[PDB]
Amino acid sequence: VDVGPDSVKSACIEVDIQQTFFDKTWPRPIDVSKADGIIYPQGRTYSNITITYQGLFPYQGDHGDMYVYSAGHATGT
Amino acid sequence: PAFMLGSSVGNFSDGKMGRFFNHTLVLLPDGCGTLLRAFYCILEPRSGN
Amino acid sequence: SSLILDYFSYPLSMKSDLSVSSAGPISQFNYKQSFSNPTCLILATVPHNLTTITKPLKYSYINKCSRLLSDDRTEVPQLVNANQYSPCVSIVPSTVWEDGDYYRKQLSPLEGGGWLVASGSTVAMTEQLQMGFGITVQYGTDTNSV
Amino acid sequence: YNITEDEILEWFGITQTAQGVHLFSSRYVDLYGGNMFQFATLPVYDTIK
Amino acid sequence: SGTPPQVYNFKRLVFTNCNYNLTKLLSLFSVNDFTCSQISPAAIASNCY
Ligand SMILES: *[C@@H]1O[C@H](CO)[C@@H](O[C@@H]2O[C@H](CO)[C@@H](O[C@@H]3O[C@H](CO[C@H]4O[C@H](CO)[C@@H](O)[C@H](O)[C@@H]4O)[C@@H](O)[C@H](O[C@H]4O[C@H](CO)[C@@H](O)[C@H](O)[C@@H]4O)[C@@H]3O)[C@H](O)[C@H]2NC(C)=O)[C@H](O)[C@H]1NC(C)=O
Ligand SMILES: *[C@@H]1O[C@H](CO)[C@@H](O[C@@H]2O[C@H](CO)[C@@H](O[C@@H]3O[C@H](CO)[C@@H](O)[C@H](O)[C@@H]3O)[C@H](O)[C@H]2NC(C)=O)[C@H](O)[C@H]1NC(C)=O
Ligand SMILES: *[C@@H]1O[C@H](CO)[C@@H](O[C@@H]2O[C@H](CO)[C@@H](O)[C@H](O)[C@H]2NC(C)=O)[C@H](O)[C@H]1NC(C)=O
Ligand SMILES: *[C@@H]1O[C@H](CO)[C@@H](O)[C@H](O)[C@H]1NC(C)=O
Repeated sequence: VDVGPDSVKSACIEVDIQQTFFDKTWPRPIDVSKADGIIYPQGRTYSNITITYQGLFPYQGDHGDMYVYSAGHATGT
Repeated sequence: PAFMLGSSVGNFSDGKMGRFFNHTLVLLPDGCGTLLRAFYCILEPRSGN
Repeated sequence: SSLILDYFSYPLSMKSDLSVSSAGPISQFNYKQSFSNPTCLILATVPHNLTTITKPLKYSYINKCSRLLSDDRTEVPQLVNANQYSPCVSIVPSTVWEDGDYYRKQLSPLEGGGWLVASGSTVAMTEQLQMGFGITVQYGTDTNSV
Repeated sequence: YNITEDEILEWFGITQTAQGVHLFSSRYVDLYGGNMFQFATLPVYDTIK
Repeated sequence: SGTPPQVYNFKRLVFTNCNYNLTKLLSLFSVNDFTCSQISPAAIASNCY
């Protein structure tokens, strides 16, 4: 039923690993008093009160799973 | 970022771990992040160079 | 909020295994429900003035699931959980060929290794198909809109 | 999905449950704020590990 | 001890609530063949039977 067209000939381009450049420490903790990316209740919204809830949350001031994208080799254009 | 999700781990054609079997999910941002297309399909590795 | 449904080819034979207290191969290696959710189970038959639905090859199930570890000999039993899938389905075909069919597949060492192994049995049909439906309800998952 | 582009940061969340895979974001309502609002629900068949 | 009877006359020794030790046995055993099933060779003298 699906189409999702198609691709090119069976010949793939090159890939290199140089991950020492990607190894750098950028310290960014997560504050819960600032509420940095925490799940909302799905259908139970409140107003002006403090409420306890059991769900899925991370810890406070954590490090993360740091990755970063970059650009490839080039010369001129 | 573009994500892939499944439930199997295997070694590649060169023995590097990371093969996923059966129906698996891939989501990808494209067009300077305008499109966020996702698809739960069968991936087929190519066998060329 | 929503309904969740599963339909399957359930004959009259293991209808006695349909009990929530029953723990047969259907209720251990094939299918287990969530007791926390109220549900209903219905066994039906194709009317003879109804050709819209079809029939499978035959009924079947898995009478034993077990997992080999990387030492080939430490055996971990696999049991179906509440609306969960043991990987026995991934190696057992949609139609089991015969009673006592043994299927084995390789598992990667980082996932525990070894060979997932399953034994399957089959049940023949009557002149008409008997199938089963399970209906289960959902109160607050999303918009209350069914 | 169609998502517009801006210059403010973005918060994204992914989880799964037996009814489906739930994807939450802020942009859809809280473009200037930030929260987890379920912008996607994949009708998944099996859990992801 | 003694002249051992043959393969159709295997002699049984049962052990319960005692100290078996394959370290004093397999070191004194000139093991030339070793086949087994259902209990790993690291666990033939590790777990409590
Ligand atoms: C990169 O730099 C850009 C600067 O261009 C930053 O964009 C600014 O981000 C701040 C922080 O959110 C914005 O400040 C907010 O302004 C709101 C008013 O916005 C009006 O004007 C815009 C532009 O015309 C309209 O689109 C909008 O609809 C409004 O009419 C205030 O109301 C906000 O205060 C409210 O929200 C905060 C957060 O929830 C609450 O704490 C407050 O109590 C209050 O309820 C807020 O002050 C600012 O408007 C943005 N400017 C622009 C031009 O978009 C990026 O954030 C920055 N990115 C990074 C990563 O640093
Ligand atoms: C980029 O994304 C777009 C949008 O998904 C792709 O364009 C169009 O994609 C749809 C769905 O894949 C195609 O429509 C389908 O066509 C069949 C007929 O074969 C019809 O029966 C379906 O109901 C559906 O409408 C459509 O052909 C396609 N348009 C094209 C190819 O011009 C586009 O292909 C994507 N670009 C890629 C994959 O490079
Ligand atoms: C929201 O909650 C705050 C916090 O209690 C309320 O502010 C209080 O208002 C009363 C009534 O005037 C004062 O006596 C308190 O001193 C206030 N406390 C604080 C910390 O400000 C506020 O009125 C509430 N608003 C609504 C709409 O419910
Ligand atoms: C999943 O893929 C494996 C490939 O090793 C195959 O043996 C198995 O039958 C597949 N199962 C399903 C359910 O597609």
